Amino acid sequence: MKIKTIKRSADDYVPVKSTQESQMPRNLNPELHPFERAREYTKALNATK
Amino acid sequence: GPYHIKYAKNGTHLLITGRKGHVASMDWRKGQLRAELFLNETCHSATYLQNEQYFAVAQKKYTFIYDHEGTELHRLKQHIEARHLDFLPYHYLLVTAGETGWLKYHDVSTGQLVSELRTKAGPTMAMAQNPWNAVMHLGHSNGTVSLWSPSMPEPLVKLLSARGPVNSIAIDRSGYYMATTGADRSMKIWDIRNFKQLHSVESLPTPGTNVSISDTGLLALSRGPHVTLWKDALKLSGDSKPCFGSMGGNPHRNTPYMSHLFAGNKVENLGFVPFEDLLGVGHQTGITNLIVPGAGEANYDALELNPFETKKQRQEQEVRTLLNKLPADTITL
Amino acid sequence: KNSKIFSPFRIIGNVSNGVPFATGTLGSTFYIVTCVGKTFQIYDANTLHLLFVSEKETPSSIVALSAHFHYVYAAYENKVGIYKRGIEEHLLELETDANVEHLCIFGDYLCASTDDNSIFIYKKSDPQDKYPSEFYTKLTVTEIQGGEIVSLQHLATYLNKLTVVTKSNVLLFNVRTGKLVFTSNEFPDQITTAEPAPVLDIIALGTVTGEVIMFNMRKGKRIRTIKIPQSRISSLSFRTDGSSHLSVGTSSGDLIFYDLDRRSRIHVLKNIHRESYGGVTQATFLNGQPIIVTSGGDNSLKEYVFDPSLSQGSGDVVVQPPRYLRSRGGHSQPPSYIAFADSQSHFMLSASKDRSLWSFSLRKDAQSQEMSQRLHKKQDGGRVGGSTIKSKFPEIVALAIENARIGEWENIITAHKDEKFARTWDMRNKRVGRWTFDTTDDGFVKSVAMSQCGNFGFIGSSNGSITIYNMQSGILRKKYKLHKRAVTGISLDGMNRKMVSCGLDGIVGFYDFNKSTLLGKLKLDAPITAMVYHRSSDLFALALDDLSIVVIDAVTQRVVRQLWGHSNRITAFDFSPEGRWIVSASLDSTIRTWDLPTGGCIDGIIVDNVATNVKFSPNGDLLATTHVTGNGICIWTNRA
Amino acid sequence: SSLSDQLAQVASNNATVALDRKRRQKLHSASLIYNSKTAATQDYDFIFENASKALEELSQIEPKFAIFSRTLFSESSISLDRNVQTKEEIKDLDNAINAYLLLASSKWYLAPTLHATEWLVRRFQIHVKNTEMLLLSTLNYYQTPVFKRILSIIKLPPLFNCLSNFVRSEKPPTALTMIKLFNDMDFLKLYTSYLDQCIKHNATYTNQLLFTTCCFINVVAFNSNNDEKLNQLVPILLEISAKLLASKSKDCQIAAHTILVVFATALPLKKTIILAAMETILSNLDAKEAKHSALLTICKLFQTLKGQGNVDQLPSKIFKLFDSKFDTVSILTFLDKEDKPVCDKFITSYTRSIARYDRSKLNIILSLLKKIRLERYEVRLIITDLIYLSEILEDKSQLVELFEYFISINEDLVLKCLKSLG
Amino acid sequence: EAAWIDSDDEKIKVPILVTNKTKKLRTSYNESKINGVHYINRLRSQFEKIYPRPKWVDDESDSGDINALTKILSTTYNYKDTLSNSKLLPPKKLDIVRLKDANASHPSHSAIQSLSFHPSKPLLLTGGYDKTLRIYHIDGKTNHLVTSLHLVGSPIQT
Amino acid sequence: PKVVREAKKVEMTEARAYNADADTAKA
RNA sequence: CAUUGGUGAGCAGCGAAGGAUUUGGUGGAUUACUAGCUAAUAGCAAUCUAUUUCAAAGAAUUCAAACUUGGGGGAAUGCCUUGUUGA
Ligand SMILES: [Mg+2]
Repeated sequence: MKIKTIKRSADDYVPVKSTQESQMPRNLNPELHPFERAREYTKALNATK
Repeated sequence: GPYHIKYAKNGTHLLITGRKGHVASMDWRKGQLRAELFLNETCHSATYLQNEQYFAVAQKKYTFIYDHEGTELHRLKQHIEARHLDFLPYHYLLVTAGETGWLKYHDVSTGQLVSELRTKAGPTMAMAQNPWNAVMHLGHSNGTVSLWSPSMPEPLVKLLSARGPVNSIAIDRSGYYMATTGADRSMKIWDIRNFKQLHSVESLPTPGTNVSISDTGLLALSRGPHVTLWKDALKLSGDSKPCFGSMGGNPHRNTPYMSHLFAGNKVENLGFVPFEDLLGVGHQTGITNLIVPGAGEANYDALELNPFETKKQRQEQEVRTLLNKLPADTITL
Repeated sequence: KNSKIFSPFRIIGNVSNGVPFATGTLGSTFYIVTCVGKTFQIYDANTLHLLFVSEKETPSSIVALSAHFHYVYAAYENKVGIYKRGIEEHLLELETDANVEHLCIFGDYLCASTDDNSIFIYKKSDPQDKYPSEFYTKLTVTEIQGGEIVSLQHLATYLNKLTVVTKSNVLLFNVRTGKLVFTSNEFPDQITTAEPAPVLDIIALGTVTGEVIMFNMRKGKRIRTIKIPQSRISSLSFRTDGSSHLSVGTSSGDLIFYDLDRRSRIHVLKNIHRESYGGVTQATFLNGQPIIVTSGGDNSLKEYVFDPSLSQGSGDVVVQPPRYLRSRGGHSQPPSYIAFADSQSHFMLSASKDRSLWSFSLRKDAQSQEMSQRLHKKQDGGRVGGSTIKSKFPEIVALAIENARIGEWENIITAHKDEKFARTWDMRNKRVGRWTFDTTDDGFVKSVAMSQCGNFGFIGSSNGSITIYNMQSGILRKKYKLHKRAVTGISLDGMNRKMVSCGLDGIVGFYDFNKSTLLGKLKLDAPITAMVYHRSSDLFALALDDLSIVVIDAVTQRVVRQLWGHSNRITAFDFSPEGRWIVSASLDSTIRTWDLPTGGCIDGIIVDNVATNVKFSPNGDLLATTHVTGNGICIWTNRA
Repeated sequence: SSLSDQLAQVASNNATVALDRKRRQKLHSASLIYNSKTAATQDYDFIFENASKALEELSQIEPKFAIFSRTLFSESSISLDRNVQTKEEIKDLDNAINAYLLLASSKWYLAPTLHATEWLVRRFQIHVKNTEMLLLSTLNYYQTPVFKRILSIIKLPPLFNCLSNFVRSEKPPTALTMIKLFNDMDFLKLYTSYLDQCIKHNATYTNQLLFTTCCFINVVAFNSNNDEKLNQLVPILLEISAKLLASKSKDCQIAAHTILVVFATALPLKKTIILAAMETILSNLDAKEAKHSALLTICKLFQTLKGQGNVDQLPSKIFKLFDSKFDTVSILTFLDKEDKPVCDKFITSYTRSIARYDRSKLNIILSLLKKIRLERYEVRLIITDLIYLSEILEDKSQLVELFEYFISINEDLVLKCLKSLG
Repeated sequence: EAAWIDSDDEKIKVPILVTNKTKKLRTSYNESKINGVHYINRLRSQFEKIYPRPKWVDDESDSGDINALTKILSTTYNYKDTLSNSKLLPPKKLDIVRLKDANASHPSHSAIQSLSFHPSKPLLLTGGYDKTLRIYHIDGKTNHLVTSLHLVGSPIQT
Repeated sequence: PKVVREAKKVEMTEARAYNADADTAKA
C-alpha cells in the first residue's frame, strides 16, 4: 500500500562542519510546552530573588 | 524475563528491567551499553530521572537510584515495595506506589519526601501521569481511578471506570483523554477535562493488560500476546468507537489501525518511542520495537527536548531545568 | 508365543530402518516421521527429541510414510493406516492382494499405488472431514501406458490431477474423472526419484545414471539436465530459503548441492551415510530454512545447516559449506553384548558388530550417547603403537561393569575378538580408559570380571590362566594357574573372599582370594560355556555343553539344582535380581524362565529371532534381550 | 547471547547514521587527501567542487568517466543521503559505485582519481559500506602510498583479516601476506566473482593480470605439498582460466596460459581435462603473442601426461583446430629454434594424428622427426602405425622414405615392430 | 502454450468463502463462486507470493565451442588421473603400507647384517653375527620360517 | 590472523508454505 | 659430594602414510521422551478480522485495608485522631 514514515536527515540536524552551530528546530504547539503559567511564575520569583 | 521497558523522554536511551533482576541502560541507536546490573533480586520497574545519567529501579522492597555507569547513589528506605515508578520532569519529583497503597512523592534535587498520601484502597494496580497538569491517576482493586496531587491528603477526583481491578491507565499528551482497561474485559475512553465517559468497549476477547497513547493520538491495546492499535479513537464522535471488525464494511465502524501477534509471549508493557514512528514492546523473551507509521511527533521542539543533544548541551540543560523547577504545591487540576 | 511373566515394551536404539522418512509441519515447527520396522517414531526437527511412537506394532513392515499436519499415514502390506499422535484412528483396507508401494495425499484425496501398477483413490466422506475414508475409484496404468510406478506426486495449482511417475515416463491422471490427461515422452534412462520443485509446473526427475531432469509438465518439455556420471540418484530436494539450491542425494553415500542460478556446484558432502546400507535414502530441505535433514539405512538421522555468507557483498558466490548441526543414531548391526550400567533402569551399555560401543538411556532417547574411543597419552611417555588410519576397536565379546568407584577411576572391562588384551572404559567420562590388561600367556581373552569394591579386574585367558590387575593403576598383582583349557567364567563374591572359576575342561575351581589358596575343585561331566554369579544368595549357574544349566552353591561346593529341557546351545542367561528365577535363551528360538526353588520351567516363549543375550534390570522391573536380527534392543516389562 | 553482543551488532548496522556531533566528527574526518583536523572543517560543497574538476580531467583521459557526471557527481548528489534511501534505491546506488571503482582501478596512479574518489568516500561512505569492492580494485597497488591511506580509513571485512596489522603502520603490506590473503578459499571465490565482472566489462589492464596471476601461481606453490587442498583449487582457478581465455584481450589469454601450466605441472590431470583445456586455448587464439605463449602451453600440458595414452593421437576435431591455428610451417619453425622446450610427447601424438587423418602431410612427418629427437617408446609407436599405413594405404615414395629414415636410425628396432606386427 | 488441456477444469465451480485460506483469493467482496479456470489462475498468482519465481526457471533453459573446459569440470568430480593405470609412480607422495614383521615368527639374536630376496621363489634370507642363516617365507601376513642353518664360528657379514 | 570461521547459532524462522487442500475441488 | 634448582647438548627404550602443548566457535547431555498458534468441547497453520456484535451474568457500610518503621529526644509548618465555630 502507501507506506511513509518519519525520516530524519542526519546532515540537517547534525551539521557536517565541526565549527557550524547545531540547528535548533522549534514547534510552538502548546501541547509540547506544558505548565506555561507555573514556569513564568517561577522565573518571576527567580528574577525577584 | 519478563522485561519492562521505559524510553527516555527524548527517546535517546532505553532502560530494560528483567523480572529476575537484569537491569540494562543503553543507547539503542548506536548500540552502546551505558550500564548493566545483575541484581539478584526481583525488579519490577525502572524509570529515567531528569536525564539518562540517573535511573531508578523498583527492587524487592526498596527503590534504588543509580548513576550512568551503574553505581548506586541512594537506597530509598522510605519507599517500600514500590511497583510503579514515574518521574514528573518539570517538578523533579519521583512518584511511587505499590502494595502498601501509599503514594509517595520524592524530590530528586533536594532528596526530601515532598508528601506521602494514603490511598486507603489497598494495593495500586495501575499508574499514569497526566503530562498537562502532572496529576497522578491511580487505579485500584475496586475499579476506581483517583487523581492525586502532593498538596492534598485526599484525591482530587474519583472516577468509577471498571467493575473489577483496573489493570492499566494511559493519558494523551494533551491531558484531555484517558484510556482505562479493567479485569472485566472492558476498555473505556474518558474525557478527563470534563469527566465524561465517551466510549465503553464492554466486551474484549480477553482482558487488556496495558494501554498506551502516542503523541499523534494512536490508541494501543495489549491482550496477552496480542498488540492492537486504533487511530482516531480519542474523539467525542460515536463513530470513533474502537471496533475489532467492520460489519459488511461499514464506513462508520472503526476497525484496528494495525495488529501484531507475539506467538508465544505475554506482552509485559508498551512504550511508544517518543519522537520516532516506533512502538516498543517488552515481553518474556526480551524487547521488540514494532514499526508504527504516524505514531510519533515529527516536529520536536529542541528547547524542551532534543534527540541530538550533545553532552555540553545536556549539562547546561540540567541546571536551567533545575533553576526554574516548579514547586510541588503548584500541582493542581 | 505369549509369555505370562513378560510382555514387549518397545525397541531401543533404532532411529530409522532405511524407508524414506516423511516431514510434517505443525504451524511453524516441523516433525520427522521415521520408520522402524513395524512401527514409526516422530522426532522434533528442532531438538530431535522423540515425541510419539506407534501404539501397536503393525502386522507387516511399513513400506511408505506420509504426514500431513497432525495425521500420519503408514502403509503396510495391502492396508494403509491413519494415525494421530501415535494412536490409530482409522484403517484403509485395499481390495487387492497386491501390496501397497507408494502413498500420496493431496486435498481430500488419498492415493495408494500397489506393486501391480494399480492406483487406488479414496475421498473424504464430508468436505470438512479430517481424513479420507471413502473408496472413490481405481486407476490402473497398463504397460502400454507406462512402466512400473516409481512414485506418486501432486504438483501445486493442479485441480484433481495426480502426477504418476513411472520408470518409462511420467503420466498425469485426473482422479476426479479418472482419465489420463497427459503422457510424457519416453525417457532413455530409468527414473528413480521424483520431487516437485518450488517453481510452478516443474518436477525434478532423477535417473539411474546420474541425470537430474527439470521436466516442465505444462510445456511437456525438458528445461534443464544436470549430469552426475557414475552415480545413482536416491533423493532430490529444493531449498526454499530464497536461494536456488538443489541437494542431490546418491546411493553411494554422498550429498551434492547445485546452485541452479549460477550453474555451479556449491559443495559435496562425502560419506555422510554408509554405501553398504543404501547411502542417502532421503534428504529433505526444511521448508524455508537452510537446514537439510538426511537419513540412511545405517540407523542414523542427521541435520546440516548453511551458515550465512562471510562476504558483506556478493553473498551468493561466497557460500559457506554445509555444517553438521545435530543427529541421533544407533548401531548399524545387531548388538553383540549388553549390560545394565546402574542400579536403576538408568543407562544400558551396548556393543555391536560394527565395532562401536554405546550407552543407551531407557528413559530418554536424547540421553543416549556413544562412548568415544580417543585414547589417553601413555604415562611412560613412549609413543603409542597403532595404525595412523583411525579404526574402531574390534567387537566386544565380554563385558563387566561396577559402580562402587564410578568417577574415581576406570570401572568397565571389555574383551575383544581375537585380541590378547582387555581394554578399560570409564562410564562417567564416557570414554576409553588408560589401562590395558594382558593375559601374559599368549592367549586370547575369554572372560572378564570385576570385584564389587571396584579395585580388581580378573582376566580369563584361552590358555587357562587368570590374571588379576588393579584398576586404579593398571598394575598386575596376582596370576592363578589351574585350568589347562580356556577359562569361560570368573566371579568373586560380595565379601571379596571366595573366588570361583570355570573352564572348557569342565572343572569349577573354588579359591580364597584373600589367602590365595585352592579351597576345592569340582568336575562336571561336560564343558562349561558361561557363568552367572548371584552375589546376594551366593548361587551361580553354569551353562554346560550338554544343554543344561547347573546351579551350584559356592559356600558348600555342591550341585544344588540342575535344569534340563533346552534342545540346543544356551546362548545366554541371567539371574533375577531377587535370586528366585533364571531366564535362559537357546539356539532353538526360545526363552525359558526357571523357578529355582522348584527347579522347573514356569514360562516359555518362542522368539522369531534367536535371543543372543538376556539381562534383568537390577530393579527386576524390566528384562532386556537382543536378537540376531534388528539393530535395536527388545525391552520386556516384568508382569510379576 | 549476551546483551553486549547484540548491541554490538546494532552498533555496526548504524555505523554511518551520524546521530550526534561526535559520530559526525569520526565519519566526516575520514579522508584520502586531508588530515583529520582539516578534514572536519570542510563542507560538502567544497569537496564536490574539487571532485567535479577532478572528474573532468579523468574524462579527458577516458571518455567513459563523463557518464558519472550525470549520476554520482551531479550537483543534486550533494543532498543525497544514503541512510534515508530505501533498499531498492541503495542497490541502484551500489551498482553505480561498483562500476566506478572498476574504471578507477587502472588510474590510481593519476592524482585526479584520488580527488574524484574523495567525493564518494565523504558523500556515500564507500569506505564503510562498499569496503570489499574498494579493496579489491586497489588490491594490486598494495605497495603504493595510496593503498596505505585506504587501509587507515577502512574497517576490514572478515575475509581481509590478514591485513589488520598493517592498518596505521609505517611499513606497507608485504608480498608474502598478499599470498596468505589469496590462500583462503572464500577469498578466491570472492576475487573470482570480481575478476569475472572485469572480464564482462573489458575493464582489465596489464597490472591487474600480472598481480592476479602471481597470487594464483603462488597459491598453488604454497599448496603443492597438500594434494587435497590442490583438489579444491581445481574447480575455482581452472574455472577462472576458462573465463580469461574468453576475453578477446590478448593479455587476459596469456594469463590463462600462465595459470593453466602451473596446475598441470603442480597437479597431474585427466587427459579429458587436458584435451578440453586445449580446445578453449585454441578456440579464441587470435593475437600473435597469445599464439606464441599458447603453443608453449600446449606442449607443456602433454609433458605432464603420464598414463596409458600418454602419446596417443589427438581426436579428429582437436587436430583440425590445431592445424588451423598452427600451420605445419609454424611448428617446423617451432622445432627449428634451439631453445625449444621438451615437447616430444605432443609431437608423437601430433605425428600419429597426421597419419590417421591427413595423407598429404606424410612428407612433413619425415621433416619433423629429424628436427626433434623422440624417445624410444615414442619412436616405436610411430613405426607401429606406419606399418599399418603401408598395408592399408598405397605404398608411396614418401612412405617408404619414412621407413628408410628408420632403417638408417636404429635398424634393429624397425625389425622388432615388424616382427610384432606381421 | 500448454501441451495438454483438461476440460474438467472449465466446468467445475468452486466456492471460495467456505474456508479461511481461500478467502484472500477474492478480487471483489461481492463474488462467492468462481469457475475453475479463474480459480486455478488465482491459485498460481498466490503460489508465486509464497515462492517467488527464481531466475533459473524462466530466463535460462538448455533446450570449436569455447566453453568445453567449463563443461568438463562440471561432469568430473575427481580431477586427478587415477594412478592405477599410470605405470610411473607419483613424485612426492608414496603409497606405502606396513605388513607383519619377517622375524616375528622366529627372532634373531644379533643384528641383521644382510638381507636378500630369492630371485623367483618367495623366500627371504637373513644373516648376522649370530652365525645363523634364517630363511623366511615372506607372505605378508604370517612369515613363517622355512629353515635355519647355524654355522659354528662363521660370522655372517653378508 | 587468518579468517575467523565461527559457527553462529541458527534458530528457526516461520515460513509460509502452499497448502494442497485448495487444489481439490468438487463438481 | 649432594641438589627432589634452572637452561641446554645427546643416547638406551617406546614407535603402522607423524608426535606434543594451548585455544575460539557450534552441536548433544547435565530431572523421566504425549508435537505449534489462537478469542480453545474447535479453527488456523496461505489464516480470517465484510457475523465478533447483541443478549444474559456481573457493584459487601469491607463505604475496612502500611501485618512492611534502626535507637534516643522533639516536631514550628505538615499529616492522623478528637472536639469545636459558622454556613
Ligand atoms: Mg574447545
